[PDB]
Amino acid sequence: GTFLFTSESVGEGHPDKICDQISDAVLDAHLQQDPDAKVACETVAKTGMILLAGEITSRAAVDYQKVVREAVKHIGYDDSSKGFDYKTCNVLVALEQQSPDIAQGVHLDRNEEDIGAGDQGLMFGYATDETEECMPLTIVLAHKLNAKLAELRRNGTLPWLRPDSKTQVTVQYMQDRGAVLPIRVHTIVISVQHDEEVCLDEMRDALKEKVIKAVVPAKYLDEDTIYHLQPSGRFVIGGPQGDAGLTGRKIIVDTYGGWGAHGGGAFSGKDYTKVDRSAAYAARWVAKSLVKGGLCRRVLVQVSYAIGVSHPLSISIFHYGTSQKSERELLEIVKKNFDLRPGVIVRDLDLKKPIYQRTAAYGHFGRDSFPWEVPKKLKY
Amino acid sequence: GTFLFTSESVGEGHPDKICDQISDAVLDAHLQQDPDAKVACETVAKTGMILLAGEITSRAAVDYQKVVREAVKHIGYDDSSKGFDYKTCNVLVALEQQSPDIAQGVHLDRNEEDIGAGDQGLMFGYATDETEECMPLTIVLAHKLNAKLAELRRNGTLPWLRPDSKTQVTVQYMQDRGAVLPIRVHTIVISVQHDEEVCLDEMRDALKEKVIKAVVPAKYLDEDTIYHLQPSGRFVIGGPQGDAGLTGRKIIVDTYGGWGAHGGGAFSGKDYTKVDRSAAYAARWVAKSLVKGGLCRRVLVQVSYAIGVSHPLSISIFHYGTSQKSERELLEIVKKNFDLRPGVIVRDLDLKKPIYQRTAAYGHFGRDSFPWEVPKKLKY
Ligand SMILES: C[S@@+](CC[C@H](N)C(=O)[O-])C[C@H]1O[C@@H](n2cnc3c(N)ncnc32)[C@H](O)[C@@H]1O
Ligand SMILES: C[S@@+](CC[C@H](N)C(=O)[O-])C[C@H]1O[C@@H](n2cnc3c(N)ncnc32)[C@H](O)[C@@H]1O
Ligand SMILES: [Cl-]
Ligand SMILES: [Cl-]
Repeated sequence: GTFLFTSESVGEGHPDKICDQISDAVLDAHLQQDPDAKVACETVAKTGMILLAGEITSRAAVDYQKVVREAVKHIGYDDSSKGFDYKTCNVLVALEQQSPDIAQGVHLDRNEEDIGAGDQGLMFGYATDETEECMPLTIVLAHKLNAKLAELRRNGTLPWLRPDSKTQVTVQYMQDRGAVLPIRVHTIVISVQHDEEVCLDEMRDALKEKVIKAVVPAKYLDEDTIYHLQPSGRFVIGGPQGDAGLTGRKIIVDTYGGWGAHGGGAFSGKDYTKVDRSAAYAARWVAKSLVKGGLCRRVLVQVSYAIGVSHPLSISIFHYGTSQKSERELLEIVKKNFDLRPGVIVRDLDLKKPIYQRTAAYGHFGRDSFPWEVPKKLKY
Repeated sequence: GTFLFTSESVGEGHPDKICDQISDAVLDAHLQQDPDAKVACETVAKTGMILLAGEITSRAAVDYQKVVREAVKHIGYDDSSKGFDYKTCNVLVALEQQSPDIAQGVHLDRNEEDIGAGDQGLMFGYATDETEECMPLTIVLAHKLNAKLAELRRNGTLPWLRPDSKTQVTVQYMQDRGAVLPIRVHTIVISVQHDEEVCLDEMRDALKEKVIKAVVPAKYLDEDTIYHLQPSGRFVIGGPQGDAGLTGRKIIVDTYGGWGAHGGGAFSGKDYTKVDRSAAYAARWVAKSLVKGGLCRRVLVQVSYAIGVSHPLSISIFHYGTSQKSERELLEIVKKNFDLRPGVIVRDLDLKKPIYQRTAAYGHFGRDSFPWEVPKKLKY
């Protein structure tokens, strides 16, 4: 009854994550001035370049040079020796207004509660009782390993660290009536950009002793655990110089680490009318509410939309056999307790608030008691 | 025991799909001259612009202007009246060599069969016996609706059509011992870019009669089926002008439509050493081999890698209760029958062949008897 499952995470200076953070820094800058900004900001990163491309209609006056550079500064790319520098990189802007054809079909002359979805699409929410925060252990540990690297970089403990990192955790689980129970950590991968002077043995020792042991409970680590620490052997070139980044290329890191499902849409750079984000957040909220409400131990929620139509086209509940109630009964409870129109979600989840840059690293879920993480008390 | 499930697809001129196709046109151009090209080509599209960004180390001499423009021509963007023109758009190139640090850790001085994975990551394969091609009906129908639009555009039947389209299909299913049985089509969405002159009623009538009825069997359509046809009301602005495109932003359209799972990696623009593509193709091959071999009716396969390491770190089989054999037994059969090192996958699936542009619209799976669609005869 045992099986393996693997999830990954990346650090704040991973080039795709740089892009997500910049896209959300732009979104937040707009929302600070215009809560109703329509934002669809993609970011592209390569050696020496941040490009913004997309569509924004907003009353805000935003200094893109400043917003981009401050985001890169925060991440830690502040010198040519690190491969990227906020002070001296190129910032290029290819931003136009939102298509009038989209605007007229989605939101113009519509009551806010009755605004249409900003696009078609499908979205999933997921929750699992295997951790208190209702997230898969695999991805929680992977995120925490990247956070630990950033912490030890920023506090000067391991000053050879640079911002670009990736981690991956394989856990052995036991099946438990549709729920899953972590047993042990089978394999850990860590790759992190480093300075030219530190040797592989120093890095591997530090990664085990100061990173892994500081994050992963000893009860999960044993003589059989496999460690792949700096497995490429050399990672001096990194950030956008090593690998191009784009917004919305870490959508599984952003969500459930391979568990559950994904509808394909990216989160970062998008205001609440883009259901790719708002409906995914609401679907997480539903899933977590079902688990915290004691209705099931593990659950997947699907919703879908048509552009210009407010109400979801479909809603589906999959409980993995972890409830006494049927999936049909759970769906009825969901429909009686939630209104998944985007113009209602915005109110319930406070989605005009400029907190989005905070969501753009270390996963959008399972952290910091954002509104979608505070379960709804269900009536049934 | 019934439930809904929704999947989407997009057309060849959807701006994200333009990027995928261009990325794979670049890959194919390199492979035609250098079968061992190392390619990581991202494409970005916005009004008047195709940008190539990424990393290529190759002996080929490739004319990027020509390759990009020919790809856009094929898609159908050939006039300013359509919002984009291959003849007159900007093509910008920000391509550098592959990082030497990656090269040394992955492939330099390694026996081909023993080359390391080109990155860490996780990948899934999926197969379902609900269709002959072992794909979810929801996504098969969604793809076919986009293909029909392109067909009627190109044959001049509906000459108001333009290349940018999206479709979405919701099917009502019955549960069947872990397998799924389609019952009916619950909802169809179609949005397609159109000329300034055609009216909404003409379009909606044509979309129902000449597109939907030509694709979806009548047995699935009934008086209750919901149709959202041009639901935005107006879609004259389209292509990159309406919405920025990026490579690797349609990864669920490329795969299983929300069914199964995804590890996050994009396919297009990448050579075989990038396990995001090759291992996902191999995992599809495994899944389809299990179903076609009669070992299960529906199955999800996970694999994962570390950069620089040839053998997978983990392999997992989830059969939804659709086999008499345990998941442990199926995993043993998989391990005895498949070698998922990237330097073996390349041989089994012929992954140096320049066929990738053909994969970059209408899904990578369930079509055209590519090597990963031809099941392996299993010994057990
Ligand atoms: C391995 S690169 C993807 C492949 C790459 N585009 C190429 O040209 O081969 C993907 C990510 O891995 C990490 N990476 C970059 N250089 C690396 C290195 N030398 N060793 C390990 N990981 C590296 C960075 O986080 C980067 O964004
Ligand atoms: C709706 S746009 C995404 C949101 C957009 N970035 C914005 O600024 O609001 C996503 C996709 O929908 C399609 N689309 C573009 N304009 C549309 C329109 N007027 N009506 C329906 N779909 C449209 C195109 O396929 C496009 O790539
Ligand atoms: Cl990556
Ligand atoms: Cl889209």
